[PDB]
Amino acid sequence: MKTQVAIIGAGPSGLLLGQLLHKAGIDNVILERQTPDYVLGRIRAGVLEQGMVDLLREAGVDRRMARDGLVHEGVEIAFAGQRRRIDLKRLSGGKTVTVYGQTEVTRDLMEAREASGATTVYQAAEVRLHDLQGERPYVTFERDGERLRLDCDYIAGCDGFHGISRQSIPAERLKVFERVYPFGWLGLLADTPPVSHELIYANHPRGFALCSQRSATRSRYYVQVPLTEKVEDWSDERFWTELKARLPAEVAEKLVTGPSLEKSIAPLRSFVVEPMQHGRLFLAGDAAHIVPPTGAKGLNLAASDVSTLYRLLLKAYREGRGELLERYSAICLRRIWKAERFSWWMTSVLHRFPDTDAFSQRIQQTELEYYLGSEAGLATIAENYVGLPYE
Amino acid sequence: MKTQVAIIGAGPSGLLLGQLLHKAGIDNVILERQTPDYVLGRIRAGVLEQGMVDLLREAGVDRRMARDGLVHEGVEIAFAGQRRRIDLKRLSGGKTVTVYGQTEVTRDLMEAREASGATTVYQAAEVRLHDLQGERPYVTFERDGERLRLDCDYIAGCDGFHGISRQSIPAERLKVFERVYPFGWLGLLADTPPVSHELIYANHPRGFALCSQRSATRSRYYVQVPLTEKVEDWSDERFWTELKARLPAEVAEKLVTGPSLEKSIAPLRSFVVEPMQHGRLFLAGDAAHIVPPTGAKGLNLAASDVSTLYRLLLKAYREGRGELLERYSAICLRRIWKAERFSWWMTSVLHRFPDTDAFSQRIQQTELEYYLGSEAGLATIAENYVGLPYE
Ligand SMILES: Cc1cc2nc3c(=O)[nH]c(=O)nc-3n(C[C@H](O)[C@H](O)[C@H](O)COP(=O)(O)OP(=O)(O)OC[C@H]3O[C@@H](n4cnc5c(N)ncnc54)[C@H](O)[C@@H]3O)c2cc1C
Ligand SMILES: Cc1cc2nc3c(=O)[nH]c(=O)nc-3n(C[C@H](O)[C@H](O)[C@H](O)COP(=O)(O)OP(=O)(O)OC[C@H]3O[C@@H](n4cnc5c(N)ncnc54)[C@H](O)[C@@H]3O)c2cc1C
Ligand SMILES: Nc1ccc(C(=O)O)cc1
Ligand SMILES: Nc1ccc(C(=O)O)cc1
Repeated sequence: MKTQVAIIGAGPSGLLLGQLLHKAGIDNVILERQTPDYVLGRIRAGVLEQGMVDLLREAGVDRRMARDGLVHEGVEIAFAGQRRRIDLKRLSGGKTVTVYGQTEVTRDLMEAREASGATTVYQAAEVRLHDLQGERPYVTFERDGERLRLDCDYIAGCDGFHGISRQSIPAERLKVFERVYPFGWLGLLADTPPVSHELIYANHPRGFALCSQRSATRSRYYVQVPLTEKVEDWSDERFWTELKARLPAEVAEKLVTGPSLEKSIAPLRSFVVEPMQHGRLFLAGDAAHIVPPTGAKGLNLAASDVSTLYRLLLKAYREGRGELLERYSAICLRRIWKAERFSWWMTSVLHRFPDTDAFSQRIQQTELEYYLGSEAGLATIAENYVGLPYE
Repeated sequence: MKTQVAIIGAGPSGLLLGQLLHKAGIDNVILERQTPDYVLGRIRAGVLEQGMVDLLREAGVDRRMARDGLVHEGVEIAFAGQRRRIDLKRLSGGKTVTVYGQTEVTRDLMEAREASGATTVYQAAEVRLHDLQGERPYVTFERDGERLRLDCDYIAGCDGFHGISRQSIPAERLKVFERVYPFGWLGLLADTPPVSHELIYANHPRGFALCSQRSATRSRYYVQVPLTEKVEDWSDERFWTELKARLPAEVAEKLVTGPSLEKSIAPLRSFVVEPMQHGRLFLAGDAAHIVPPTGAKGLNLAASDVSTLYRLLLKAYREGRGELLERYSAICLRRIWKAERFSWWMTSVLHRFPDTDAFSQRIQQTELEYYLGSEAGLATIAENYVGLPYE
């Protein structure tokens, strides 16, 4: 077969890039290793920046989001006896964030693609990239037991952290920066009403807790746990008792608990690779960088990479300005690093770290007291949270 | 002898407290271990907050400062190829800082005290504090070979990091928080014109450098050095070559070098003790807390402790409200911790740390890029730098 842009991975990055390209007349083929419902089983993200919201509207897939997504104007941080609200809308100059599940976003894009007629090959096994530096790169995969070859101009690696794309660039060409945190997030999805109309991030002596939601009758909760814990040790009862123990007395008593629909432990990590391209291969989303969940940047960074990649490919295809594609990494890395910094800061001020001396505990508490009590401090949290502008 | 308030230490904290008290009619006696010129030989501080400036005016010793001190409206930070100015005056809401040497401040207070006739015992050896919890505490010291006893109501320990005051409080009553940095500052004082009309803080791959001044024909420079260096290894030539190597090409070429009047290495440290009092003993300045030089808070924090102590003693003496003195530590610790946080942040973003991984280097660079490029970020640096309000 033959196409213009081959896309590896049908997660939100790939589907979003694919929809944008298709709408603009640039033919693309998506290759996914798993099945549609496997992809649709991943819970993940819940908070989206306004830029991603506008990107979905531009990809023409915002009907359901516009109807079901919730617009939040503030977030709360609870620490050592108090609860503080950050009015994002006034502190950021009128910007907000939208709560709409990643499963939903993926679902909406899958429907949109399924309808357009654009090619998508699920269960594409053994994907391999070839001739990344020639004028005609190609991808080979196995459908059942037949290995097919797909010819293209460019390849977008949107295959997540464990994808084949990043592995296909000569190790010597990339420079990796990584930080692994000594803890993970145990999340729990329940069909219960959320405890607040806005999220609650809480720093507690027992560790971090987060009160989120998916809708008015569906909540998503998290608690910081050691990397040595296995989800089978955490019953529903245990989770609720623990969550309650870490929240303000008045919040815990309003909490409506219930059986879990999903429970899992996600480990925290920071990861950036430089550069994000190689020949005719460009990496996007989790294939190029990972941020700890704390700042809600992962999917949002994937969206800005995709936005940049899409717009540079548009110029190359319709305007014949293929030289602009060399600028991909420079543009993306600027936003990536700023987002990585915010995610790291949030992670360090809200979590309980092992083997922390009295001094560093005091500095962690004061960081919160200063940023949450200063007009200039609240503003730095706010603009970063709502999302820094796309360049 | 007998007095109302006995003051241990004739550094700026003690002399300032002493002058304020004297002016208000509260008799005080200062006890200094060294000689007047020993105290006057310490170079130290150069930057003063507006609050300290107003405290000096209130102590009635601001003539020379008002004439010789320099008012700075901005500071510069140079990092990885660039130089950025922080306009403190507009970003802080009209506030500024004054450059007037600590030697000068001390000199002016010594003259003021010498003139008023208030008691000061230099070369008071073997100072010991007694009955800190009774109604009548007393201090004993040796003048020559005679041990005298001084009776008082309260004792202000303004004796610096190595004073006898802090050591006199039962170890079990105090909680210490300390952080020692793996480097020191090698400073050099020269009778040369400063390289800029405003300070330049520089982060360089070889380490930190700082371009300060004392007047238009006197400069003070610093460079970060390992704790293993001895000043005898650092000749004048070597210092200048090193300083030059760490500054922007355009700044280094304007530099007017010259022989040093003073050269010394100060090690960096963070130190706070809780509480700051015990019975009739109250600690102030370096006796209670130490901050790394980077944020220029040391002397400024000593000034706010003294301001609080003075005003609570006024109420106790003239208004008979001695119960208010129990609030000393609570009031002071609030400002202390905020200042400690700022000093720690400045120290970590401007210095080169040993055994730093690629990720943390990248985060350090991005912290600068974000705070120096954001209106909200610049403001957090500015208000903290000019000084947070006295409570
Ligand atoms: C607990 C948690 C909470 C989070 N919270 C938020 C939030 O509130 N907001 C936010 O912005 N971010 C959040 N994130 C992150 C977000 O989930 C990810 O950044 C986002 O999924 C990345 O999308 P992606 O398309 O790059 O990759 P993925 O979702 O990983 O999809 C990549 C696709 O690649 C396919 N693939 C893999 N290998 C191959 C191969 N060899 N060939 C073919 N296909 C292959 C995979 O099967 C997968 O379908 C959170 C993440 C977690 C884990
Ligand atoms: C390199 C450097 C740069 C700095 N830069 C700045 C700046 O720009 N701005 C700023 O705010 N801060 C700065 N600081 C800090 C500032 O110098 C100190 O915080 C300030 O000196 C503390 O004043 P103090 O009165 O509490 O103590 P000190 O200056 O230490 O004086 C204490 C007095 O106690 C006396 N004493 C000690 N033991 C006894 C005893 N047993 N009995 C009697 N007397 C005794 C001592 O001899 C001394 O005279 C800097 C410090 C250094 C070292
Ligand atoms: N920071 C985060 C905020 C919200 C969620 C979520 O709703 O899943 C996850 C992370
Ligand atoms: N942060 C600092 C600023 C200035 C000086 C000084 O002038 O000595 C010292 C420290």
